[PDB]
Amino acid sequence: MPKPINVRVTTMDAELEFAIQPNTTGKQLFDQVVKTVGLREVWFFGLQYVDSKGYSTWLKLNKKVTQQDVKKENPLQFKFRAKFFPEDVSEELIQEITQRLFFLQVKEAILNDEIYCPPETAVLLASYAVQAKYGDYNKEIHKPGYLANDRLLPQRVLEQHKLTKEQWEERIQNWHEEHRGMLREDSMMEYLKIAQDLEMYGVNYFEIKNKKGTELWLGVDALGLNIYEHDDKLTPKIGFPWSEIRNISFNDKKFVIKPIDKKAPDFVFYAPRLRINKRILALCMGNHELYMRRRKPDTIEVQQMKAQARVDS
Amino acid sequence: KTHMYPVRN
Amino acid sequence: RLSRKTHMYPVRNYSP
Repeated sequence: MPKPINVRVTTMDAELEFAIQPNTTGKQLFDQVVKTVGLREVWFFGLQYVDSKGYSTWLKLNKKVTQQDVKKENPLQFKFRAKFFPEDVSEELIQEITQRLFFLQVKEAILNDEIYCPPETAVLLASYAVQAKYGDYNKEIHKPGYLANDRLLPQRVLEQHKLTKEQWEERIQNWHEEHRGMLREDSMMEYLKIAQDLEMYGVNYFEIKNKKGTELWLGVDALGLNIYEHDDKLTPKIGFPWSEIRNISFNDKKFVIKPIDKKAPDFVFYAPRLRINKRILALCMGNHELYMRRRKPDTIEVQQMKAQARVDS
Repeated sequence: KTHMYPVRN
Repeated sequence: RLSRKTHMYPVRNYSP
């Protein structure tokens, strides 16, 4: 019996610590975690970690945890996070856990300015956040200032509008009162439905240059690829539905997307590093994989997760 | 070995 | 490695 290797896995609301044996694959580690939290819609997630060089990487299940440059410290830090997003929140997230985990992960991104958000929408989203955290507004329980310790708005709006904390509390609160009677799980889904319609939602961006040296954005996401101008990361200039894509490939830095119709030209671009061109392809394979999967008949496992969820409501 | 320490319900 | 090669993923299979 060799020396145990401790690992610290953490979800958006839980912290797990357990030892693994030297030859544990990422797959096995992933499962223990998933079984501990009672998650089943595992296809969206993955274990995130930093390697020696400090590059944030996704743990590979088919390889030993030990032999992936997992930065060395004790315990070994991993972040359980969603790698892929659903095409439709209300139709792919069944278990209430897969829901609060997405709810949390997306709100962190909205909050962190990672997913652009207009001020109206932010306020609105905040209202659904508080209703989920505090329940029904009650003039007795939530007196002036109940929303002072909370982080509710995306900095980019606080900067863009210098209202006071109280001023903001007033706008959010007004909306908090509108959700009188709503259920916790319903407030988070209510949040997600609104979020999922944002332009930068579930999009992975990468700085690229085309044949000339014009700076650009590549947006790998659930439905295909997209090319964005540098100034506008919202609306794409050239889209690429999985449907009209023959194959995608790359060499050192030159990346190429071949159309399924030979009439359309091949889109070419260049990535900074190899490590970043590898990640792009990886995302494609995963998103395209799920894209297909959700067009196939519901598997005889996903099949009744949905029925027990019609009982719990 | 196995799961020894988790914190969240 | 210390060199560069070609990686390719078919978004359209060979009709297996």
